[PDB]
Amino acid sequence: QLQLQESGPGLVKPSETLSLTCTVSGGSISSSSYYWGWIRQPPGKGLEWIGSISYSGSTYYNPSLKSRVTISVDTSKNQFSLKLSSVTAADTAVYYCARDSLRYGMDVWGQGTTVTVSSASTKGPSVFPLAPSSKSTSGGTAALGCLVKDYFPEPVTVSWNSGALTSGVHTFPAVLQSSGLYSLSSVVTVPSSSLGTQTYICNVNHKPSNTKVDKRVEP
Amino acid sequence: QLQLQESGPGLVKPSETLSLTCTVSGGSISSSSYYWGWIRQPPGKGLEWIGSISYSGSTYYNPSLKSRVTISVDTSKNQFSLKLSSVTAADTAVYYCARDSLRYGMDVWGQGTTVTVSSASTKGPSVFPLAPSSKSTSGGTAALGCLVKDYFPEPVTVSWNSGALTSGVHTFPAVLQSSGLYSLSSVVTVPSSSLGTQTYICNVNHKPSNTKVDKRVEP
Amino acid sequence: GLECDGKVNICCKKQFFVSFKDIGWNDWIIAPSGYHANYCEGECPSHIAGTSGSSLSFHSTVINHYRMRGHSPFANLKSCCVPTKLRPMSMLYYDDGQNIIKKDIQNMIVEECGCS
Amino acid sequence: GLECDGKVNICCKKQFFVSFKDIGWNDWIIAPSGYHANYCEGECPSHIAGTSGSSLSFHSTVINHYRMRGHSPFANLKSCCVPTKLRPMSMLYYDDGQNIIKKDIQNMIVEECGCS
Amino acid sequence: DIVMTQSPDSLAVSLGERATINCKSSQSVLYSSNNKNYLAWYQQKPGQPPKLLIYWASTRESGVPDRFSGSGSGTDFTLTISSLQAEDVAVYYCQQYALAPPRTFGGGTKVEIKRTVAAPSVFIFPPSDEQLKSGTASVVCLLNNFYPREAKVQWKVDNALQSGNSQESVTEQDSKDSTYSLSSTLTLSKADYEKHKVYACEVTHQGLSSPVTKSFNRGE
Amino acid sequence: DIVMTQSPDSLAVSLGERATINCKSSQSVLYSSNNKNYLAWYQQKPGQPPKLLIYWASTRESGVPDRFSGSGSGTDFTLTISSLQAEDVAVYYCQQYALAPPRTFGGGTKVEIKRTVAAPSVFIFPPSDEQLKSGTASVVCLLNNFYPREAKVQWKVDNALQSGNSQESVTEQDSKDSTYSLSSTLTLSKADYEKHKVYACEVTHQGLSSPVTKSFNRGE
Amino acid sequence: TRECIYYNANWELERTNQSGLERCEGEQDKRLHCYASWRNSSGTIELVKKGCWLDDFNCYDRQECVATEENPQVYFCCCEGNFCNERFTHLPEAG
Amino acid sequence: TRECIYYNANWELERTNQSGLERCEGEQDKRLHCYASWRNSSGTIELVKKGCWLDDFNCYDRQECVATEENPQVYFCCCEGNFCNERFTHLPEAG
Amino acid sequence: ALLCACTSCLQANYTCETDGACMVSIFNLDGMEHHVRTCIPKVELVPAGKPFYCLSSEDLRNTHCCYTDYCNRIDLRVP
Amino acid sequence: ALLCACTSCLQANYTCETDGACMVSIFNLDGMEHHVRTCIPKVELVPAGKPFYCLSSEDLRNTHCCYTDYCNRIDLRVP
Ligand SMILES: *[C@@H]1O[C@H](CO)[C@@H](O[C@@H]2O[C@H](CO)[C@@H](O[C@H]3O[C@H](CO[C@H]4O[C@H](CO[C@@H]5O[C@H](CO)[C@@H](O)[C@H](O)[C@H]5NC(C)=O)[C@@H](O)[C@H](O)[C@@H]4O)[C@@H](O)[C@H](O[C@H]4O[C@H](CO)[C@@H](O)[C@H](O)[C@@H]4O)[C@@H]3O)[C@H](O)[C@H]2NC(C)=O)[C@H](O)[C@H]1NC(C)=O
Ligand SMILES: *[C@@H]1O[C@H](CO)[C@@H](O[C@@H]2O[C@H](CO)[C@@H](O[C@H]3O[C@H](CO[C@H]4O[C@H](CO[C@@H]5O[C@H](CO)[C@@H](O)[C@H](O)[C@H]5NC(C)=O)[C@@H](O)[C@H](O)[C@@H]4O)[C@@H](O)[C@H](O[C@H]4O[C@H](CO)[C@@H](O)[C@H](O)[C@@H]4O)[C@@H]3O)[C@H](O)[C@H]2NC(C)=O)[C@H](O)[C@H]1NC(C)=O
Ligand SMILES: *[C@@H]1O[C@H](CO)[C@@H](O)[C@H](O)[C@H]1NC(C)=O
Ligand SMILES: *[C@@H]1O[C@H](CO)[C@@H](O)[C@H](O)[C@H]1NC(C)=O
Repeated sequence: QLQLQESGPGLVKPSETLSLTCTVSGGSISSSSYYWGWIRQPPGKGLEWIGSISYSGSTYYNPSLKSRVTISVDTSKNQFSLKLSSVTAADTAVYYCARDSLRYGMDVWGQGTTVTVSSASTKGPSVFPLAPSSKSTSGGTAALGCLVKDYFPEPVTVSWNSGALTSGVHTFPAVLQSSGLYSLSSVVTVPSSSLGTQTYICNVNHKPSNTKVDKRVEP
Repeated sequence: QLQLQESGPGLVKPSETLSLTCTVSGGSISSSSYYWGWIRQPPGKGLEWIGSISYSGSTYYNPSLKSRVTISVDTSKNQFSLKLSSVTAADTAVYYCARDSLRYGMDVWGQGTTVTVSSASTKGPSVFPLAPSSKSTSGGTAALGCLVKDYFPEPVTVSWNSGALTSGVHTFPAVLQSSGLYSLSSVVTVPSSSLGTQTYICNVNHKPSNTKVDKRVEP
Repeated sequence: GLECDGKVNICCKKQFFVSFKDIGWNDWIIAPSGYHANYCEGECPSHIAGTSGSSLSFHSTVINHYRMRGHSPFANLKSCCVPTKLRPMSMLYYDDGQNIIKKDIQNMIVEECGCS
Repeated sequence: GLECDGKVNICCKKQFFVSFKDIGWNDWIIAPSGYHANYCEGECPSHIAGTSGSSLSFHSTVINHYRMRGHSPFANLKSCCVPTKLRPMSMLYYDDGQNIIKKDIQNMIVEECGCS
Repeated sequence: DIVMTQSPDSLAVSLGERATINCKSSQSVLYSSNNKNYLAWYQQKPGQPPKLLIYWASTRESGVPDRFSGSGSGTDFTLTISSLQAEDVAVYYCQQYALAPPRTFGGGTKVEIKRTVAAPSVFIFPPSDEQLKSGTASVVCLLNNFYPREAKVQWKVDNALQSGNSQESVTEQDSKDSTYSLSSTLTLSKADYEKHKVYACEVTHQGLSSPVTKSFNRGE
Repeated sequence: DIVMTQSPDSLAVSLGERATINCKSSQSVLYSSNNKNYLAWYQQKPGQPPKLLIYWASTRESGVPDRFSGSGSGTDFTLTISSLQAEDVAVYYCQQYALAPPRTFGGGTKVEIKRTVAAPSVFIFPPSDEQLKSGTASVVCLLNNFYPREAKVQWKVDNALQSGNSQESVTEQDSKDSTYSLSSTLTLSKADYEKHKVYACEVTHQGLSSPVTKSFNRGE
Repeated sequence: TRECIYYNANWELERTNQSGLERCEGEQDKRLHCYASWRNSSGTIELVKKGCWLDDFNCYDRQECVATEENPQVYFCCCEGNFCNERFTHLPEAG
Repeated sequence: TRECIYYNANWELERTNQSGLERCEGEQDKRLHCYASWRNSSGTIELVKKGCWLDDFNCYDRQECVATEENPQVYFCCCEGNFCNERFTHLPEAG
Repeated sequence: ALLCACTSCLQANYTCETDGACMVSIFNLDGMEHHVRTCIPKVELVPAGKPFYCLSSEDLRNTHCCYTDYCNRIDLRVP
Repeated sequence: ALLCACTSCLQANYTCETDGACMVSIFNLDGMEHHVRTCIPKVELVPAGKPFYCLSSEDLRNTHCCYTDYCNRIDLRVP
């Protein structure tokens, strides 16, 4: 089973250079494919092919970015890297590595890394409980959640009960507060009856600051 | 046995045209050869190739005479003719027809015809006896002959005893007398003893006038 | 020519697959394991030998004409069933330097048969 | 291959001249009277079959390898003595319009023999 | 550089009905291989990368249901969902993987579902004690599962309308019930939060007979 | 136009000795057939056409003796008579029968024999009676078989030298004894012929101890 | 009408191009295939050769390049399809 | 290296040159020859064809083109030599 | 191209297409035997005029080469 | 070119010239038999590396292909 994983900084200063690396599991870079490519997607925009390379180092680039784009290839550690110089705010995007195939298309994709171009520095979030009320309908349904506040850059991933709770979870989009920091909330709908027996925990992950929290929510 | 024979006038007026024809015995003109040629030899001069032709009519000429030379070909009567226009005194020559072969050279030749270019007309000769003297050495040798006088043009052929006498025959060259006519003599050396028994006859042939004589010579 | 069957025993192309293992060529042939070889099997009587499709040479035809009117010495010389068309085949092997070489080899697969 | 002789009875090219008269082709062939045909005669044992000069196909060699180590079913299949090289020959004839035509015809003269 | 153009930009189709998206290329992507049509169609949902749906412009990738069918040739192609289902709400893209390489993508077409009217579930959450300890206060209001997307949230602190202050964020259509959900965060200073007693959240949506208010007093 | 040039113009060689004639062409007459040397050599005697002697510049035509051998290549060739014999006195020519056709001949080289000294046989012949009947008279003198060619004939009518009047003609070298022969015709009017009595012919040649006179008187 | 991926590890010694695309040459009837040959040193993959391969029933109708041979010294696969030698895998014969 | 005389009586129907020279094409080993074919109508000679002929022992070492056949309908000869088909004759086999 | 009756085209419904000639030939071999009808392509019609594959032997072989479509027949004295 | 020992070149004094290889091969056929030495031209040395005409069978066939001149020998335990 082929799996691709991107690795690299989620934050990059302006005018500097961005470097990411795709690691491959399931297969090697020599077998399992010929071309391996990089794709990017700005927030709320379409996909853009960056470039692609082969197990020999045959490099092919997008005409718009041939100036700064540089793809590498490391047959030893099943890797291929991306380096883009003189970064601008337009290079703020989610970056993906994919298997660029001749027959078929982009077969396998990585989960992508959100790269933000800013002068500001990283900040870890503070997790708070959105407790279920004492006034909630005894025979009906009740709601609870997590307010994950003050972080930069993006993203943050919330899960409930370490992935064993998904029916009713709404992890909302983030908002940029007047401070230039993000506030996100994740909530779950659950029956009132289950409140007394079941215990709920929201798992939070802000990777640009190695912030990992598991918060218990209860009245 | 291949045999070639030329036929045509021995006399030609100046500025007119000369026509001769070669007839072939032994073989046809289609078999027995490819090219058949014409050669000419002025008096006391070298040989000159006139032209040659093939059984299809493929004609090839000498560069000096391409202007007036015309060779013909008649597959029916085993003939090939020669026609040369606007004759001059330089065209006075003996004409031969030959088998012009690719391998080998001029294989077979005709006996040639002596063509003279003149304004004068034909004249037949008068044959006279050059009698053997009464004063000739009784036990030795004696001489006799024929004086063939006043003819035009050339040639004349003398034989003795219709070709059965050749040992001692000297047919001399002709001389042009002050009159513009030729005088030739042919003599034979023979023993005195044979005079009383053997009879000698000189055969004379002047073809341009159909003159044929057989003169007996005796004391 | 034609292809063999049960009761069809005249000069024909008979299906066959060889395996190099049987002749010990696996020692130097990396691939293939075996190939579509096919072989020529059958008889060439006077009524089919030297004819169209079941003959190679125009020479076999003149010899068959002698054989037909039983003339010496072709009356006793049987015309053989042999290949008339061949095809090349791909191979991957170790040369006598033990390097790995791939070559496309001619006249290895029998495609049609005929008479001599 | 090789040329035949007395006591030399292995697959060889045997000298022969044909005469069209014997097969009634004089009716339409003006020339030649006959030609240097030659024929292939002999046996192809396992020690000469499929070898250099006495074999056509590289296919005959692999089949000979099976025959050598007596494997099925080539152990019972005799390799035949057949022509390996041919030459063209000149001809003058009457077509079915009775016109006179001359053509140079291929694969008529046996030049070398080999094994199948 | 073979330019790709998609149409339309969005689709709103009732569940069960067919959906159709078109992709037009600036050069025919056929090849003498006879396989021709070097086109691919991908499905991308919010947090995820694009998932390959169809290649060769016609043939499907394993696991993809029959309700998805690719079509077209030369320069014009189409992706057709015979029966739109709730789990199909995504943005679909087309791409040319032609040998000559400016590897170009399409614009993207967002498909949506046309569903029945649904009223929201309204919930209010006072600020955490740890949050109050840090000096700041955030009151949250949640409007769970409603349709259509048009909804209005109003904040009232001791019956005083709060203009400015609040920020809203709405999710996308749920892959199951095809509904939307919204959160509103009203941010306050700790001192201001302690001054007032009643915190209310008033919601206006179609599914509601009249606007709905979820409130609480600071003491419990 | 491949020009041919022969050398020398004449030859005088004692019988038995070798003879050599050379022929040079303005272009090498070789051909990729390997037969090359497209040259021929011919022998022509006075009354006869040329008789083909050698072709391929080397090979002989049937009947031609071994004493004739052709040689050379490229542009220079030679014809060689190993042992000159009496019957070989002729004029020899060379010709190129090269495919490209201005078919050119050589100049010709006359071969002659160097022989021993031979004195002539002198004979005189009065005019015929039929000739006298016609009104003209011709007295003939014959010098048979002598060598070399240098000889002088003098006419004397009643001991009066005749300057003008006479005409001489000499044959070529006899194919047997390699000698020459001469005839002199003294022409007269019938009346003048009848006026005088003694008609004499005086010959001067080397083979004669002193000059020789053959004469006659008109009456018998 | 058939194209494959080319590779030659002995590129320098044979003075040939290391990797690239190869246009095959066959016949009107002749099916064409792509081959791939490599080494497996207990996980590590070392390439050997890739390119065109002639009509072979062993490659008939096989969309993917899979090595059916178990624990060989030189792993090999062939397949019938344009650029099907783009990638390879190993999976022995079930037997 | 071998040249012959060419002739085709059916020159018009076959749209070929009537007569001429022909350069033969053989092999490094192959001996080449010239052929000639004609008719004899009790003396009258009618040409048929002339040109190149392949290696034939019937033509071996024969400098001249002679028809050995006695009283045939179509007289034929072949010879081994450049332009040896320049002329032909008839002379039956002595027997 | 030209179609003819084919005795060996059992699957193709007894018919073959050739750019050349239709052939039929009856063989009365020493040991009885039978005959065959097939297709001869243009390349195998050598020599140009009377091709080798179209020659009949006085006895024991009767061959016919035609050029119109489906022209393979028999000429035995029908019972 | 390369000269080798030729067993079939009786007239040529037992020698052949080839642009390829010298070959010697001993065959112990089921029924005894013997061996042969000959010349193999460059064109018949297929495949490029281990040619077919140079392969020895474990038993019953011993072949040797050399490239130096006159290199055909025997390796029996000499009596
Ligand atoms: C180069 O080197 C070697 C060749 O020698 C190759 O290495 C192999 O690569 C495989 C990937 O292609 C790799 O993956 C295998 O395991 C996974 C997951 O398997 C799970 O179980 C194993 C162990 O338990 C096995 O379970 C099966 C029952 O299903 C049982 O029959 C076995 O005996 C058990 N073996 C042992 C030991 O206990 C766990 O370790 C693992 O973590 C998983 O839970 C499979 O997905 C792979 O594919 C297929 O295999 C399973 C069976 O395992 C089948 O049921 C499926 O059909 C499945 O698709 C695969 O089996 C191997 O570890 C590895 N094997 C070896 C021998 O090295 C490499 O691929 C070569 N590369 C090239 C390019 O040539
Ligand atoms: C086309 O048509 C025909 C083919 O049918 C060919 O015509 C032939 O052409 C010949 C020339 O090549 C031609 O010449 C023959 O005779 C001469 C001279 O012969 C002398 O004798 C004959 C008659 O007496 C014969 O004598 C011999 C004894 O020597 C005897 O055996 C015969 O039975 C006698 N025949 C008769 C009848 O009595 C006289 O008529 C003549 O006048 C001569 O004195 C020869 O030179 C020819 O060549 C060879 O022949 C002699 C024998 O005759 C040999 O001894 C020599 O070796 C000599 O070289 C030839 O024999 C023929 O008349 C004529 N023949 C026929 C049958 O038509 C013509 O060639 C064909 N052309 C082509 C291109 O195909
Ligand atoms: C190899 O290189 C040459 C020169 O650059 C090129 O013409 C040829 O097409 C290349 N072939 C492959 C298979 O890469
Ligand atoms: C035939 O005619 C053509 C055109 O004139 C010429 O090129 C060719 O060489 C001729 N061939 C012969 C054999 O005459």
